[PDB]
Amino acid sequence: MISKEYHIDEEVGFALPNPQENLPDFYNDWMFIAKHLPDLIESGQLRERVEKLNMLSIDHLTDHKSQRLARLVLGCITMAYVWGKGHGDVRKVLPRNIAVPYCQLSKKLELPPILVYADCVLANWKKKDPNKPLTYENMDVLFSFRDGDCSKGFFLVSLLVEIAAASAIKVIPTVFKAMQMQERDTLLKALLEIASCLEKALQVFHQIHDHVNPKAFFSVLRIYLSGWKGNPQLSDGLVYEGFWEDPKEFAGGSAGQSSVFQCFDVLLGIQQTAGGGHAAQFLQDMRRYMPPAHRNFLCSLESNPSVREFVLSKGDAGLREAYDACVKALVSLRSYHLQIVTKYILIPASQQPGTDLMNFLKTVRSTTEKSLLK
Ligand SMILES: O=C(Nc1ccc(F)cc1)C1(c2ccc(-c3nc4ccccc4[nH]3)cc2)COC1
Repeated sequence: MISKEYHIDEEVGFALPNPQENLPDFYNDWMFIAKHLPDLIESGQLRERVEKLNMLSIDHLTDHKSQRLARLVLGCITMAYVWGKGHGDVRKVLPRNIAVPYCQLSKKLELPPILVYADCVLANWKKKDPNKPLTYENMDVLFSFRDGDCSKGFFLVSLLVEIAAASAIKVIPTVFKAMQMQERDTLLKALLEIASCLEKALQVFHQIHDHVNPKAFFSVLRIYLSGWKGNPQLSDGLVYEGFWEDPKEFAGGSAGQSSVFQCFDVLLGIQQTAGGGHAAQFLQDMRRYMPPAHRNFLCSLESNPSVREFVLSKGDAGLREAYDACVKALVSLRSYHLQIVTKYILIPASQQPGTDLMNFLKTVRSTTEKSLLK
């Protein structure tokens, strides 16, 4: 079994298990804004409301789940504040009453002060009926940006794919134990189980089409997920008033921030972070946007011996076939992600009166393809 210091759940993997819905009474003003963002943004009172807030201390957020919920709340409020209605009217300064606690909370949890995958996917969910299981139909997001933004579809299908891949994560100890104990059959069985889980996760990914519209995603939700690293809209970055004097650059939300998105490439010796190129640079940089325990987990995978070298060293077709089943499943996940970017970003952008993500993902897939053994 995996160590508890890495904070990986048996059921939900890297996702935050049963995350908190309500902050303590001290932070009701935060929850008031975050709960009614679709109304407050559209009616144009979001920015005024945030500007009229008091600066609240973070010290009454005691346990982890409360601190994580606050990050989700504050993060969503920040993106709403920065982008507004999402028509290129941009706030270059985040006010100190929201900025100081958000940055202090961000420092405490070891994350950048900006909405990340961990917030808006891994912590942004609840069961409807606790007695019923984890499916889209028994689930809901805590927070959304606008009405008809498809944040439920986008975030929950991402979360279900995250949870699907969790079935493989618990096999990882078996993979490393088998190698040190030279248990070839156990290793073979283990790799096949990883491939089966990654095959299943692709099927779970298909739900994206059922619950997300292309035009809605591109025009509405994409803008709210955008950050301010290399963005012309905030050239110099955002100002966190009363915390840093100069503006600071931080990247927006990305599937690259998912620990699952990276960990299997690490496990299988696919050197995605090698090359010296933009893609490798990106994947490495996004480990800082993961929770500390998860970026430590990716580190300990890298520190363990190579599964690829072990398979190659044995002159074993079955082990190679099983290894390739995992590689093949990842290739299918990259290809499918590419189909999503085409449908949800490229085509809606052409209908406007994209590419860097395609090229990024094509490199990621190409590195995965070239790691096949047969
Ligand atoms: O962009 C996504 N989500 C997202 C992005 C930003 C954000 F702030 C919040 C959510 C989508 C997505 C893309 C790739 C994966 C994925 N999981 C993998 C596991 C293993 C290997 C390859 C994987 N790709 C999962 C979800 C959901 O529509 C595309």
